[PDB]
Amino acid sequence: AFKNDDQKSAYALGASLGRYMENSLKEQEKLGIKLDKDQLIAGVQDAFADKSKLSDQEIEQTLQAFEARVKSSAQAKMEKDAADNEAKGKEYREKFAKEKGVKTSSTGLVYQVVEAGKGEAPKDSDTVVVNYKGTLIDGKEFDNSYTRGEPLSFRLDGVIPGWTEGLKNIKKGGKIKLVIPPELAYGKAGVPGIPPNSTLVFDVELLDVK
Amino acid sequence: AFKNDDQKSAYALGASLGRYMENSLKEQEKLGIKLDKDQLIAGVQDAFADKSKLSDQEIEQTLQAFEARVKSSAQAKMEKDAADNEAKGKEYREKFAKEKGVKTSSTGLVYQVVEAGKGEAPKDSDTVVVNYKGTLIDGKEFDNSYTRGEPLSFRLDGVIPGWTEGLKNIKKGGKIKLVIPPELAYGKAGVPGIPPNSTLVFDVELLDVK
Repeated sequence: AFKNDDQKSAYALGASLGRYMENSLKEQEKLGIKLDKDQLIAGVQDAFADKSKLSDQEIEQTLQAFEARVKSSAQAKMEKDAADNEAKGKEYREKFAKEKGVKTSSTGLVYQVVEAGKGEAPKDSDTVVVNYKGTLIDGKEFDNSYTRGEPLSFRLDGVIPGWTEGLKNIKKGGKIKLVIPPELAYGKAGVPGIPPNSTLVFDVELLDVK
Repeated sequence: AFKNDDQKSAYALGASLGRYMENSLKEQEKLGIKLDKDQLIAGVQDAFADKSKLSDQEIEQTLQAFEARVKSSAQAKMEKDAADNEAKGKEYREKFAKEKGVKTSSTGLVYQVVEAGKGEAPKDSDTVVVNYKGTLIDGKEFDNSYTRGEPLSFRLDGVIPGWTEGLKNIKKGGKIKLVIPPELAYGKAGVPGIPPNSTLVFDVELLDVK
């Protein structure tokens, strides 16, 4: 496959560039931007052979415009998503909060104790051990301890406020459903996997409190 | 022949990336590392098509090993340049030192008084004001006060030893050429613009001693 390092390392370096481009295409697709892949590859090949069809100024200006197009799109989408998610989330929480056995805390956390459990009331400095599933209001799973094959262990004050607050509502052996406003979660910015202003739905099983 | 932005921007993006890659190989080349360009393009193509002959894990392992090769090669080049420059400089100094009017000091500084000047001899805690031009033995100018439109002012013992010692051989109004061994200058490490073990040539005019 590879005779020596000048080959293998080259190939690796190249594959890394190829991977980078694919990743870039993926973020662009989120914005409806679908670049011409053949042209993307040809520019790489041409440049690499010192035969670019575009002058240095043209490249620079073209990229400048492109990067502005991308950022402009990205911002409008963030703006729209944020507004839409805040609204849909409020509606969702409002409806759920009315259901049998569901409660709303003074902070806006909405929760449903499924099993109370038994033992000490969890406190901020405790280590809790849990199984859990996290999904968005449309059902999209973004996190899931089961898939890693072990429960998550963490300091109660080391997670999002909705968790820090919610788990205090049960004890060891308990189970609770938490419907958390973005204000007690990842807010407007969100994080990878979690869009701006997302209400999060967690199904949690509290296995240990130590 | 670009018909639209999705074609043109993709090409520019690829070209920018290919140029980045080409420039990287150029730097590697300066260290004796000449990767196989055909394999580099095959890696780009294969990865872009999700058919890389190296898994992500293998790519990373290969690249980490490559980074260490690169740094090892960088250090090798330094050592070689350090040795070569020490030899060339010693040769330059020895020849110059035999010429009429040139002296060698106890420390190995080589110097040529052009004009004695008149007044007090510069002492360690004094401030000196000088015009000078600094060249490597091959003639490459690395510093030239005249171009700054003003002389340089400094405490005599706050600079490289070659200057500290050298300027004591003339007086205000004098001029001296200093041929300074690396040991009395920036030594094996050098500094930006001055390679390892560079003998330095300074044409100096001593304007004031205060």
